Amino acid sequence: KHGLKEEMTMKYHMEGCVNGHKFVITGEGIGYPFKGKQTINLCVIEGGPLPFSEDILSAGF
Amino acid sequence: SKHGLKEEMTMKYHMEGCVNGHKFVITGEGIGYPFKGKQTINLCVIEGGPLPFSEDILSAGF
Amino acid sequence: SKHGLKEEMTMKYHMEGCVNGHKFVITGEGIGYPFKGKQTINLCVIEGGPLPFSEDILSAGF
Amino acid sequence: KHGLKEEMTMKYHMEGCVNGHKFVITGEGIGYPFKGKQTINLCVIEGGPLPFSEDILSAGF
Amino acid sequence: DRIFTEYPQDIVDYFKNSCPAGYTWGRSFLFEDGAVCICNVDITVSVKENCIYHKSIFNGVNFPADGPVMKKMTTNWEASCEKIMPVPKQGILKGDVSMYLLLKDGGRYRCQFDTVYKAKSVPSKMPEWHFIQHKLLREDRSDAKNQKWQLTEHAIAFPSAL
Amino acid sequence: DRIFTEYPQDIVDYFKNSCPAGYTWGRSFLFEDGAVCICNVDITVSVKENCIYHKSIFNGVNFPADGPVMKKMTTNWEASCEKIMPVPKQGILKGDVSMYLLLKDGGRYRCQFDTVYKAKSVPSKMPEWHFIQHKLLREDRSDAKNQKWQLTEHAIAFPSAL
Amino acid sequence: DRIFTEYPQDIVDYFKNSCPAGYTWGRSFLFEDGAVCICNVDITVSVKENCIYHKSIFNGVNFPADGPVMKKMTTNWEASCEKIMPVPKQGILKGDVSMYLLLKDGGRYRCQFDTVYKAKSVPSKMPEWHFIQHKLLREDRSDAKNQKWQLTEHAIAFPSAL
Amino acid sequence: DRIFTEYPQDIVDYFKNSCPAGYTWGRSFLFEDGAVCICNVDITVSVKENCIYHKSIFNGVNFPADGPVMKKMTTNWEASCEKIMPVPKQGILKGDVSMYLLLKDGGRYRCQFDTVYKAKSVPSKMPEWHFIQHKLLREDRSDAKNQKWQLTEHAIAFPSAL
Repeated sequence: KHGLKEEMTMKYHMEGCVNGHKFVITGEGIGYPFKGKQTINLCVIEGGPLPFSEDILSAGF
Repeated sequence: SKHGLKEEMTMKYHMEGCVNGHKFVITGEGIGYPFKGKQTINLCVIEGGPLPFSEDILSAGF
Repeated sequence: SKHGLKEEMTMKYHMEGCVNGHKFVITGEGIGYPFKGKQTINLCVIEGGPLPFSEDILSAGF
Repeated sequence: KHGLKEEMTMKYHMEGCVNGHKFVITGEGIGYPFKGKQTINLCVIEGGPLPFSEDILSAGF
Repeated sequence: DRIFTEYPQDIVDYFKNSCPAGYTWGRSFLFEDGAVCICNVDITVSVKENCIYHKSIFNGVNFPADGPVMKKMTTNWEASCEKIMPVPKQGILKGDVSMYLLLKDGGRYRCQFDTVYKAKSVPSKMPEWHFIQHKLLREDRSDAKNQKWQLTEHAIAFPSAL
Repeated sequence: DRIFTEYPQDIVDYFKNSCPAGYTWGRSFLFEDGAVCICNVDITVSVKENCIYHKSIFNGVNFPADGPVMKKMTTNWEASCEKIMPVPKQGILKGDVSMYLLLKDGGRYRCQFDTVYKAKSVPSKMPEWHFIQHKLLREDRSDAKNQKWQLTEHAIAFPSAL
Repeated sequence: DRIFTEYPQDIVDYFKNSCPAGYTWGRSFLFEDGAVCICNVDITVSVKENCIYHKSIFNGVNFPADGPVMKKMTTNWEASCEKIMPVPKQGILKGDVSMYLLLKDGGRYRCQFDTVYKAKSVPSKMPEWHFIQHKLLREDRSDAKNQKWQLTEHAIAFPSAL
Repeated sequence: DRIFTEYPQDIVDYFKNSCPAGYTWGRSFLFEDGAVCICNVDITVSVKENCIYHKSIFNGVNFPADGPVMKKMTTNWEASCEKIMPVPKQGILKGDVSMYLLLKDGGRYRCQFDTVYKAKSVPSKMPEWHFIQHKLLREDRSDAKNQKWQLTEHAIAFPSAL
């Protein structure tokens, strides 16, 4: 319904700049839109390693 | 112990205040059920009425 | 007119307060030059001393 | 002194996104670093016309 | 008064535990139109009277003349969900809830609450952080001779739902 | 992505309803120590692939050099309760949640989220204000070559409990 | 007290004009560590005594136990520059200054001030917005029997410098 | 660009001193109606060209749809007084200024700027806290084809006047 199934695949592309440090991150995931559950693996493709905690980005994907 | 608490209890209220420089005094009486989390209080403005502002801002004060 | 003002004047101060629930009372006397923008005041804690907090937070109060 | 003269030329390149609208702006200017005066002309090269007031960007260049 | 909170078995009741001596609290109110209120409260139990005494100091500044408070455009606070966190070394709790005042037009008037709850005696046992949901309704009973009104409040404390 | 939220039948699911075309949001982050982040996201459903695309811009400034973020002192976001309110005439939603980042010392670090959820399609049904409860965990799985980590979420929409 | 402000010819003195009846003001204090103070003041001139009476209500909550205020780590406010703006229809002024408390270690403790100045009678003439620069110094004169101290304040009102 | 600031001889000019290599800054904007903008800038001096290069990223969210920004109700920033403080151990500066945008109705719209000025070179001399006064005017010169406008600034650094 509305293009969604019970299991679905996800894709993330973040362009950012924190405290002047420019970075890029991509990730893939699996999630159950009706169980309100999702699990994503992220990998920094530019600006690795990050000069800040990974936590501030979590709600960003 | 019971920390001096009952299922049904009584409550009294004295509020002294000033809001946009307008001074006021409110007292109240109430009945409450501490373990059920239910209170009902009645308030009377005894000095500085009628309040130039909404009673709603004081509700979380009492 | 002169709005009841002089070059040299006197000032008196009553502060009633509560800070982190600690109640206190301060009065003061001062000398001032309203047109020069210069005041000098002396304050005494008369109830609730010694203050558990810094006097600095009250300075802009008086 | 420190690479500055009394008259100097300036160049601006802003990449932005306001309220989901993506835009790009460039500008040139003339300024007197010792007189604390500067005058800049800006031109939107992407996302013209802007859906918001020009004022919010002023301190951005 | 967080004595009037239904607590489950699984969460320590700091407030009932503070009795009969009782607790004090300070709260800041930050309204979205830049008004600021402060409230201090002292709560004691009279075990002789089965009566909970509330002494309250409430102060407010910078309510805009033609804003919803000085224009009496409020009806009620919307039901809320406050977060309650223990401050481990100070033996006290902190309370944070974003509150909304319903306007008669159908609008919404935001006010940030940040409270500090202090038992009069060192609690032997502190709660872990939790929620308390609140529903608080008012009814003006004002007559020509007096300004009066009624409040009802229903509070329940919850842990994290998952 | 607020599509990964279990909605009960009686609360209108704005996010799932927006699909597959999807929706956009902007969020401000205000940290207790003055840092400010903004995030913009574009979520679109390719039904061909059975896949959800996220395109995010993320900017932040004025994190103190020796702060817990720059020094990486953070373990996880504490479990939260977000307030989702409708915006009646604009056909959009507004997130308001107070968030805590747990410091490895056992303390907290506060951030205010203010989100605007805005569907690409003009929506038929608008939800009534309700709550969403989230639990978000992180595990770093960094190797010699790349920096990588896993996230897991669980979100459930609720009405007031009273 | 903004009666003790040196005003130039070119700017209307709202404060001296309010005398001898006088003016009232409310101020919010927002400290960067989340403490919040409120101050109301009533100022009257006794023309008989050549004495300016100050009646002051001051309240504060949520000063952290191990922060610079409850630990007495302050020495003085840093010299400031307040902006004074007329509210045309209300016949009142608003005052905004970001204030800094110097710590003994050499540090800095920020507090936002937002004031409202109200003459007791409708001013016939209102100022245009301006600045007032302030220098305010304290000297503790406390003895064993009493807590006492001295303040000196020097204020001058300026227009825009360019 | 804080290089276009007249500095007197007795205040250390951090910005001109940073040149020609230049400096970077980040700024948060907090508007009274909840919108939040961030800006990052990289200023470099090509001495070959006698020219100053600016590279800016600018992001902002949650401007109300019918707000003065989205509806273009703004004429100019009101003239201001910024407080530039050093950060002793990090060799950087911190801007703090309260800004007003004049509405075409004759009213105001407030924004808080918090800037971090950070030179590319480790600086020899650090300034003492001082003030900068700015006047910034805008003229729209939009035609049929492109959207264009002119800005003019004037900034002067000052110590306290007392």
